[PDB]
Amino acid sequence: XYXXXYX
Amino acid sequence: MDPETVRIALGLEERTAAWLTELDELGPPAEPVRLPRGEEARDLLRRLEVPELDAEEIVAAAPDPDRDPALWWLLERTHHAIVRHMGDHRAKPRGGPPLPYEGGAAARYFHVYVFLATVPAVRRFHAERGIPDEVGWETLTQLGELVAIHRRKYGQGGMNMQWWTTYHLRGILYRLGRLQFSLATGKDGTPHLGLAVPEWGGPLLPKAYDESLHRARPFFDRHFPEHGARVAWGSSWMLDPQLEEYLTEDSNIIQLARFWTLTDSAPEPGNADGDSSILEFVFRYNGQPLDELPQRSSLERAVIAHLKAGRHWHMRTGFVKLP
Ligand SMILES: CC(C)(COP(=O)(O)OP(=O)(O)OC[C@H]1O[C@@H](n2cnc3c(N)ncnc32)[C@H](O)[C@@H]1OP(=O)(O)O)[C@@H](O)C(=O)NCCC(=O)NCCS
Ligand SMILES: *[C@@H]1O[C@H](CO)[C@@H](O)[C@H](O)[C@H]1NC(=O)CCCCCCCCC
Ligand SMILES: *[C@@H]1O[C@H](CO)[C@@H](O)[C@H](O)[C@H]1NC(C)=O
Ligand SMILES: *[C@H]1O[C@H](CO)[C@@H](O)[C@H](O)[C@@H]1O
Repeated sequence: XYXXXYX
Repeated sequence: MDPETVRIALGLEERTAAWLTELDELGPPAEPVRLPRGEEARDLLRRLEVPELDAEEIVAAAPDPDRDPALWWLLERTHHAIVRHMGDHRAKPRGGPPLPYEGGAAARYFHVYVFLATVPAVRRFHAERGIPDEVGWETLTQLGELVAIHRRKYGQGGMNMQWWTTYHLRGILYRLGRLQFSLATGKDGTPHLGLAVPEWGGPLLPKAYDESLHRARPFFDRHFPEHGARVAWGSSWMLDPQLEEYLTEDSNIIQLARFWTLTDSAPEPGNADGDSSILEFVFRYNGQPLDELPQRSSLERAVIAHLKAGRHWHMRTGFVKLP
């Protein structure tokens, strides 16, 4: 993880 | 300037080329990009709760179209790529890449300049939607928090959560007290409100949480009546029932998670995905060996102990009906 979103 | 020249000048990796092409084809914005300078900038930064140390640095390093042409090109188009989706929650949150720190303070604070340059457009959107000034400002103050987070995490000034600020800047997320709510839809297109918890504002007291929940429907039904959500949806390490092993009854997270109805399957024990989420939020983890991490709070000890035991934390997803 470590990235975010939300897609 | 051309996208390939920008890419090479800023030291951007080749994968960004597609983005840069999109931006090149999009072009500069109709309203030309304007950065606030000097005391105008200090006052705006202050209003946005950016700490004084960072604000002073942001103002000092503000880039210039002539000296920083590649950076400036990207600033205009990145601003444009955001405002073209004003009010549009169906578009993906693309804030653009972080700039390599070899470009200095202007590169480190790039997305702060994007945010600053975009404040007038989102505040116009706020007014058209009849959003109260204090709600609009309170929402945008998360910039200060995210700037402060970068410094704690990495040790110098910056703001590398630009994917997240696309929500504030498109006018699709609002802080309503302790909690934030975003215009969202599920996979089947049914409207809901996405819930998020800013770091700043103190503990998640039940009374504070409750007040925010009470504010959600009246706010969105007034200003976004076409939306019509009935339910809030959250995905978080905080919804992981495994926390009950380690946190006591006076834990705010434990008391509040009890209201939630989890909708995902019990995760595979070996799925290590939620680890990076809990590590980010509890420690602002940046690759340091687990032994060096602080152990002052019950949660800090819990995250590490669980990991040391060969076990994993999971992001869980659920909903609460809006009052
Ligand atoms: C949201 C937040 C304010 C909740 O704090 P809270 O209301 O104090 O939560 P609890 O009452 O459940 O805390 C239980 C214990 O864990 C500690 N704790 C809670 N959140 C913590 C965090 N992010 N980092 C370190 N310790 C934390 C508390 O200090 C408390 O310790 P104690 O038992 O030694 O007194 C806090 O976790 C936070 O700021 N997190 C960052 C934002 C975040 O996680 N957002 C959502 C991501 S999906
Ligand atoms: C996701 O990341 C951004 C940037 O780091 C943060 O600002 C958000 O706060 C994070 N999202 C998250 O907050 C989801 C929260 C769902 C909450 C579920 C209810 C909790 C009740 C205990
Ligand atoms: C992230 O995206 C999904 C799918 O569109 C949505 O269900 C969820 O609520 C979104 N989260 C936020 C915080 O908007
Ligand atoms: C989810 O997938 C999108 C594209 O589908 C990526 O941009 C994102 O980084 C994450 O992998």
